[PDB]
Amino acid sequence: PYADSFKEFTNIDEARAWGDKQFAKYKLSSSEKNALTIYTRNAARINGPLRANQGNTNGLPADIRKEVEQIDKSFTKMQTPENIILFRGDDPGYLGPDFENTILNRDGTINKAVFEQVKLRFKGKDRKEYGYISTSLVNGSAFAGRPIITKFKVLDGSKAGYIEPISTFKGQLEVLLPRSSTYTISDMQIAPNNKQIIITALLKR
Repeated sequence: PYADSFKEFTNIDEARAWGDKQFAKYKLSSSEKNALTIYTRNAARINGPLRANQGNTNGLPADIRKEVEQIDKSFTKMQTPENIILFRGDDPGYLGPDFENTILNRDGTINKAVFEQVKLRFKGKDRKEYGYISTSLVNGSAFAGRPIITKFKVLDGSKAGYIEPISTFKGQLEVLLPRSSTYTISDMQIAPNNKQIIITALLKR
């Protein structure tokens, strides 16, 4: 199914219109919207505890737990209506402590010998993320200077919500993926500019 087509938005306005139309169709509850807004204000407040507890909600402080329950509930309403590509920018920390401080050369270029170790470790393997995954419909300026760009191939019907309208931030075309999402890193490449790693991820539906 990952060999099928995936819509990749490049036009900020077509993207914003499509997403705005999707968001209206979800009919989220006031409580779901509130929880999503809280998530956008400080995602790490929720993702951090999720990661520490490997998705075990019993280990979250009560307020965080309740917020996670509402966001999870919000996903019963949010699915993508078509195969789509979602983009995400990440810092080296995404690759783990073994690579966090070694993947970039002092000038910001990708350390090639280290990249080879990164590929070995991750390429062709599944990765499970315990926090929610924030993405964008567009590979925009919001990702300026991020050394890692992931392009997720998300299949029609997969839980995913265009949440940009209720975000505390602007012009980001934000799409959220459920917590405990699994994806296959199908490829990893160094960008032509030599300052970014591009990850091709196949999101498990």
